[PDB]
Amino acid sequence: QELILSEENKTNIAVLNLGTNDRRNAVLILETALHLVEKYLGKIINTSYLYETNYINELMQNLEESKYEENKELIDKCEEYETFLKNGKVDNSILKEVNVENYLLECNNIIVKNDEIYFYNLTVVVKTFVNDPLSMLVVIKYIEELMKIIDIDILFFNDFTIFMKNIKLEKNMIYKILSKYIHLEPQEIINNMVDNIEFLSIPHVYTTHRYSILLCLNDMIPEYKHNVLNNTIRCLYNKYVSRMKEQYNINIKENNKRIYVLKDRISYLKEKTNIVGILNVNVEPKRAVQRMFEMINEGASVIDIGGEISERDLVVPVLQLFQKEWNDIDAKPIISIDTINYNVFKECVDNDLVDILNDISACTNNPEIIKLLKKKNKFYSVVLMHKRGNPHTMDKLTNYDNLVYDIKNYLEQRLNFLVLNGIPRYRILFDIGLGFAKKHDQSIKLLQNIHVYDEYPLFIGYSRKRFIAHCMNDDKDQLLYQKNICGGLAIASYSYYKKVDLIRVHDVLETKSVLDVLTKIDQVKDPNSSSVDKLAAALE
Amino acid sequence: QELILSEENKTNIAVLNLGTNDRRNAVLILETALHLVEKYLGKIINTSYLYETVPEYIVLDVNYINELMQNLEESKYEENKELIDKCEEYETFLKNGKVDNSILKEVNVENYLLECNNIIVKNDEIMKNNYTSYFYNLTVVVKTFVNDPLSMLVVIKYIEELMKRIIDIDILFFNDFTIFMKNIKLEKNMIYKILSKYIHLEQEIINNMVDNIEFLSIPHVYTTHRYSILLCLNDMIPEYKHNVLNNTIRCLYNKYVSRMKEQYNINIKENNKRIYVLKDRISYLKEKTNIVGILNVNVEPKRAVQRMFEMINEGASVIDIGGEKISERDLVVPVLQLFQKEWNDIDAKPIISIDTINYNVFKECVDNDLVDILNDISACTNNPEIIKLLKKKNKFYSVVLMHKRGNPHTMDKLTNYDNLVYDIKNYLEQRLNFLVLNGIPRYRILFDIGLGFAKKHDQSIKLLQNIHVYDEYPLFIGYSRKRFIAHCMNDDKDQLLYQKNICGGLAIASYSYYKKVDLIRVHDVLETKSVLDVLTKIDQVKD
Ligand SMILES: Nc1ncnc2c1ncn2[C@@H]1O[C@H](COP(=O)(O)OP(=O)(O)OP(=O)(O)O)[C@@H](O)[C@H]1O
Ligand SMILES: Nc1nc2c(c(=O)[nH]1)N=C(CNc1ccc(S(=O)(=O)Nc3nccs3)cc1)CN2
Ligand SMILES: Nc1nc2c(c(=O)[nH]1)N=C(CNc1ccc(S(=O)(=O)Nc3nccs3)cc1)CN2
Ligand SMILES: Nc1nc2c(c(=O)[nH]1)N=C(CO)CN2
Ligand SMILES: [Ca+2]
Ligand SMILES: [Ca+2]
Ligand SMILES: [Mg+2]
Ligand SMILES: [Mg+2]
Ligand SMILES: [Mg+2]
Repeated sequence: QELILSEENKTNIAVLNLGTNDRRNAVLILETALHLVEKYLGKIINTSYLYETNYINELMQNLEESKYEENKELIDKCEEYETFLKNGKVDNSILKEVNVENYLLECNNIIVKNDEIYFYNLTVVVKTFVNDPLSMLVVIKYIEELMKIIDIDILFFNDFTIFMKNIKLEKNMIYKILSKYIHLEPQEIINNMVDNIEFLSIPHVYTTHRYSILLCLNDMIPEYKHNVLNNTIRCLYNKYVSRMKEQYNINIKENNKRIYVLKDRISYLKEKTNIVGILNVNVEPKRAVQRMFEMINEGASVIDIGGEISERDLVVPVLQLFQKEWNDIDAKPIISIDTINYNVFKECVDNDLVDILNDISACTNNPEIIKLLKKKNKFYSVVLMHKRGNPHTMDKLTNYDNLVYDIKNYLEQRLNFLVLNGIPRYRILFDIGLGFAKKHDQSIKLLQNIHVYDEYPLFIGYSRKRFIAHCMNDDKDQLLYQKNICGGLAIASYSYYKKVDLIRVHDVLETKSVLDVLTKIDQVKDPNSSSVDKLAAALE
Repeated sequence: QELILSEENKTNIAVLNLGTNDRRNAVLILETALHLVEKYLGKIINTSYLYETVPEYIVLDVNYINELMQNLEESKYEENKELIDKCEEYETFLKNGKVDNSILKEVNVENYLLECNNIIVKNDEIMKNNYTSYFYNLTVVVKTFVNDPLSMLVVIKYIEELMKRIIDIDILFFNDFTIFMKNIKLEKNMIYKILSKYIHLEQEIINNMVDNIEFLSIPHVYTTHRYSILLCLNDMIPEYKHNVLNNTIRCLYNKYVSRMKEQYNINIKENNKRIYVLKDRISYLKEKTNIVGILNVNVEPKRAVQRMFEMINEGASVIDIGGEKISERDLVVPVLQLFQKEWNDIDAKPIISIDTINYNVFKECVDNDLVDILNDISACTNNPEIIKLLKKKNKFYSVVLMHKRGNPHTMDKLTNYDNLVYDIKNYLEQRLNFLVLNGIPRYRILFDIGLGFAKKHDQSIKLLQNIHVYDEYPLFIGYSRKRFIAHCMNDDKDQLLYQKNICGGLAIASYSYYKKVDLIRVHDVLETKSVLDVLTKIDQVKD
């Protein structure tokens, strides 16, 4: 009706899905999608992990402004989103609702019609100023077209149960949904659009049949229960998992891999133990850029730069000299800054000197540091670490109700907040903070129970810490320097077998040597040749 | 007249069970039993592992030893230390082949079963009518010159009396015989006559034995009923089938393990532990990765003994000494002789292993009490006479058996294997079989795959990937500083390949820890120790 161009200010919960098939640019593709789902729709307030199941560089400088103000203001809750998960009282739908049974038979048909005839998933939740799914779909297919590669779909829209059959509308009607939401200053797009929306389906039809979706939704909205679906998202997912194992004898989680992004590239969760080189500037900036290189060639994937004589005077020129002498000359080290200072990180990010924030307070010193993790086109990854106190009070701040789980819950909550504020889940790393307000037997216990982080990207730092020495039994300070490095290599081995994603180390060459040998031992050609060869010997 | 004393010189196969409760003295007690077996009864041609075993009373639910050794009477039968490579009588025993009739009356199966089953319930009642301490069990096969089971039991009881519970020795089988003799009364001068047939006798030991031999069962009443018995026999004679038994030993042992899981949710394995012996004491198989510190001696003895002490303090449990212009003997013996003196100027003592294939060198070390273990890289194929030096009258010595092909010059060429992992394992098994046939206790034998010895780098890698193949065996490996380590790395030259090899070795130390390798042989004792300490701490979940 005319109710579509209703000017009354409204807010809706817009759960989406963002697809691609290109492996090499899935990050550069889907983050570009998000920036425009953030520009032209509302606010991203949830993301799932990324899963496996040059034109764009120029476009971003010339974009059509939105008729809505962009808000980098941090929030700590969302009332509308909280209403959505519970499915309480919200406004009546703009477009006509088919009932529970009417939707079910219409769902079965569109499946069977297409049944007769790697995928890179990432779901979102958008706090949206859009009025209705079809108004959103018009903006979506317009976004799709400006990206020239991508399939953005609507998965829910509040608790709405809408199926709309035949849809075609005029070349000015489409423009009169684009005028409502976007400044328009070119027309080739509308031509492809007109019949590229044939239908509307809320919820999406594939939702409970495709695995790539029930896996993304399990991350974001596990307890959510639509009137359409037979159970909660968790329970439909956990049935699909045991169903594939029982019926077809397939571990489905084996081919559908969780991804985390450090900088530019895909990274498969639990599939590598990256070395992170410690560069501690505490002074001659020549010697330090020399050391960065020494560490790259020794095998470090990441360099963790930290100066905590001003902090920015210790870190920024050292990073500046690095960036000059690098271009002096796909092997480029990822750079993380060990700072809690907003001004230092801002300067580093605005001069493109860093890729990761390593925040040892888990962004609780200055929550506003979260803002800086996203420019107009770039996102940045973050290490969130657990601690209590400072270096002077730490050692005494040691009582926990439940050590392992309090720290885990702490970090999960911290993530939840970053996520609510549109930091993409797959860019958040967990760090238990070994030796930071932990006794030695407590640091060990955290390692004992490291499996607790099997679903998450894990960054840890054991190197040279006092707890290593506590493990050892019985020139005085020189022997203990040797034992500390060697004791560290034990923890690298442990980390390797526990599939820890990143380890933060001083002794890069030694750790690389250890990881190389362990990797070789695991590099088995024929996975069932041990039993084959066993059987051959028994038949003499 | 007794045809039990008949002068007809016979060769019988006997299977014995040995038991003690003394944890600390288990090795000394059981090996003393082994000597007296070897001395008074025949030739030891098989042994099981040593086991720490849970007591099975209910089925269906100090210094004098050494002084005794100085004061033994001569056997009337000779000791022959010559190497054997086969034994016919034993092959006949295992097959159940044609053997002379029993001098003692045999019962049939149904009678045996009735009588054996009877004895069990009686004993079962007396025990429920009634005790914590573990048993230390071992089985042995003796090619015996004793005429019959009853005469054998008489001699066994003499052995048990000489030793002065401390020791129990049972006969499990004697040839293919089935025997159940109730109410045995042997006259005290019959006992004397039997003992005097086999031993040059030189007081109320004989009087004590009169009421000690109450009955005779062959097979032993508890053969099928005690886990600890079947556990030991599974090691020696897994496919043996006595007429009175439902199946082979392996099947019987296996059924028992499975029945314990189904009918009881017991893992019968967890509390019945396999033991190996490096020198003196019990080690539990797979419970500790021991460090073996390398000393290459190849005008140096003082600096070498210094290094010995550096290694002990750095945490080595074992020192492996090797000297392979100047002779091997001259390199190693002074160093060992000096170590022994310095140590005597002061159970914190390291075990001493000598890396040698030379009879002459080993003979001198053993004579002068300088070593505990033979590390033989040829797996005693170079001079099998060296096996004779592993047994004294009272001492047994442990031995590392290593796989190699050729010599250091032809070695890197002899590299073709049909089934690498299993060829090597079978080779080591056969070498163990020969030593075991020749009287070396199974629990003193250590397996070593010989990394880098006639293996291309990938082959040394494949061997480590497949180390699980030795989960049943005492395992010794030496990876330290070998070329195959560097073959793993993705990229001064003098002190950088050096660093990487040391650092790569520590990765294998880690892998070895998780694979529960029993002994690792390393150059870098302190570095290796720090790894193992840390990995041990992470594992200590204890409260
Ligand atoms: N094959 C056999 N081996 C040893 N003893 C036997 C055998 N058959 C019968 N016996 C009798 O059983 C008696 C058991 O005495 P002994 O103290 O040696 O063992 P036990 O502890 O009583 O029981 P077990 O024979 O179950 O170990 C022996 O003195 C002997 O007379
Ligand atoms: N993400 C991340 N970033 C880090 C980390 C870390 O673990 N994770 N650790 C340090 C180093 N901090 C540290 C150093 C020594 C000890 S300690 O074990 O030696 N104990 C001390 N207690 C008091 C003062 S130092 C503890 C922590 C610096 N930055
Ligand atoms: N039980 C036992 N005893 C041993 C062992 C062993 O593995 N097990 N190894 C050596 C040392 N021999 C050896 C050394 C090096 C290589 S190598 O292939 O790696 N070559 C080189 N090593 C260093 C420089 S070049 C091979 C064998 C001596 N004694
Ligand atoms: N495990 C084990 N248990 C026993 C043994 C023995 O040798 N081993 N001997 C017994 C009576 O001689 C009673 N119980
Ligand atoms: Ca927005
Ligand atoms: Ca003999
Ligand atoms: Mg679509
Ligand atoms: Mg017994
Ligand atoms: Mg007995």
